[PDB]
Amino acid sequence: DHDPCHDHTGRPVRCVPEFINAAFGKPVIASDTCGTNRPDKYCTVKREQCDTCDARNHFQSHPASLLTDLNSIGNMTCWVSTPSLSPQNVSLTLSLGKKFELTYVSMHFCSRLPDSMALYKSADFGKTWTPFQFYSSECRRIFGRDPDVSITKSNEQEAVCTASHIMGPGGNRVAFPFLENRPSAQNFENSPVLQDWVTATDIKVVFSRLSPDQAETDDEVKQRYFYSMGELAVGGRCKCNGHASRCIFDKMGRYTCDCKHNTAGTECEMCKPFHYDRPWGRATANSANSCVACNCNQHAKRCRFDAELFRLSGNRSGGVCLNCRHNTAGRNCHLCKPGFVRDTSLPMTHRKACKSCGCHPVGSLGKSCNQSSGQCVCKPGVTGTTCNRCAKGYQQSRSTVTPCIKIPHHHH
Ligand SMILES: *[C@@H]1O[C@H](CO[C@@H]2O[C@@H](C)[C@@H](O)[C@@H](O)[C@@H]2O)[C@@H](O[C@@H]2O[C@H](CO)[C@@H](O[C@@H]3O[C@H](CO[C@H]4O[C@H](CO)[C@@H](O)[C@H](O)[C@@H]4O)[C@@H](O)[C@H](O)[C@@H]3O)[C@H](O)[C@H]2NC(C)=O)[C@H](O[C@@H]2O[C@@H](C)[C@@H](O)[C@@H](O)[C@@H]2O)[C@H]1NC(C)=O
Ligand SMILES: *[C@@H]1O[C@H](CO)[C@@H](O)[C@H](O)[C@H]1NC(C)=O
Ligand SMILES: [Ca+2]
Repeated sequence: DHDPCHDHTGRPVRCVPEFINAAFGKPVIASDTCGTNRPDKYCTVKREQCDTCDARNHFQSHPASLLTDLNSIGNMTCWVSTPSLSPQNVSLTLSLGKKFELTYVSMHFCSRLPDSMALYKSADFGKTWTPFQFYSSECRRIFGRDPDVSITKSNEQEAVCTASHIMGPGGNRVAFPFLENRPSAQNFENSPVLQDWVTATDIKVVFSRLSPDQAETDDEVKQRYFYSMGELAVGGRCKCNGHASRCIFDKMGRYTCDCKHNTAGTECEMCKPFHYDRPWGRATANSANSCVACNCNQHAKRCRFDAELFRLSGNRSGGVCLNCRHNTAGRNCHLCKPGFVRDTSLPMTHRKACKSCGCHPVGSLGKSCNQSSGQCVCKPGVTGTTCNRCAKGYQQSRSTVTPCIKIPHHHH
């Protein structure tokens, strides 16, 4: 149908997947959920209102799945942690299944806004995590960071910690935009540091403290300390480096880019086989940086990119063909192997572009012949196109070093 990766004439152009809420309809894995072991009373103030949380009944259950489901206008389904007068180390983990480039992470809390939480991302499918924003009324003591550290050109990946969520304008909704206040934001397409900043395969929210212990048996106030949230939204695009308009499931089940521009890899981050004439690049407004096919004059199955050759060509071509067949030779299989010669009547792409020199081994000095006329390298006294007969005045000797000696009594 419509390929947004080529313009109406067919020229390659930059293309990106559509911007989505990439959290939506994906599992969130909570470290703790109320009503898991036994019913649990929890209470929220508005007058105080208590409910029972029991995971065995749908009307009483608050699983993490509620975080990325469809919400009704006055009916927000909320996940709820287990009431404890000592709540901490409670985490939510979301797998995107694929690298995305993220614009924002939004959290819509239900009861109270948590005092201290940390946002992390992974870019290796959960193997490792780095922070990217903190929230706390005591950044220094809790998270070992100064509050509201200024972002300069020399710390654009700063993971800021702030207490400004507390009476913030979003109320119970907290949104972190990845590019806000980043100096290189307007130069994103030429900012590897920012391109790294916004790349993630997973997100993780870690809650450390509900309140600074500033907010009747203890079973009663226990029913007020709990984490609770109804909407986890992660806005971004599937990362394809400008070389795909959509991501798909291939026939092996992998979620991956629908790579265009003769690229390959799950992120279109390398060139396809036999497309190694130019270095890979990310597409930009100026140019798609489409990978370029090697030229092996129909004589080679594989090729490789040689960077120094590319730099010597004037940054034009850099593919080196591998194992040229059919007695061809050269980095483009554009020449003839030693002992062969360019059959001019056929094209270089023909399976018989290079015909044997046919040089008679005894009368010639080398197997290789004149690449233009085919004439072989004749020893003294030898003549012929392939140096296979003695010249006038010479006669076949016995030695194979000098097979033609002068004829005695023959005038020269
Ligand atoms: C918020 O939304 C939920 C989910 O309902 C869906 O979403 C809303 C937005 C709307 O689009 C609905 O049409 C959707 O279905 C509401 O919960 C649902 O409420 C209705 C009416 O009370 C209830 O229907 C009865 O179901 C009985 C059987 O119940 C059991 O079986 C179901 C199927 O296995 C389970 O899903 C259910 O949990 C029970 O275990 C049946 O005998 C009756 O004849 C009705 O048909 C739905 O089952 C119920 N879905 C649930 C609980 O998952 C919320 O409604 C609120 O909660 C329930 C418990 C009542 O107290 C409601 O009166 C109350 O309003 C809704 N909250 C709002 C609107 O404030
Ligand atoms: C929090 O829980 C994890 C998972 O068991 C554990 O590895 C970690 O040590 C706990 N505490 C802290 C302070 O990280
Ligand atoms: Ca919800």
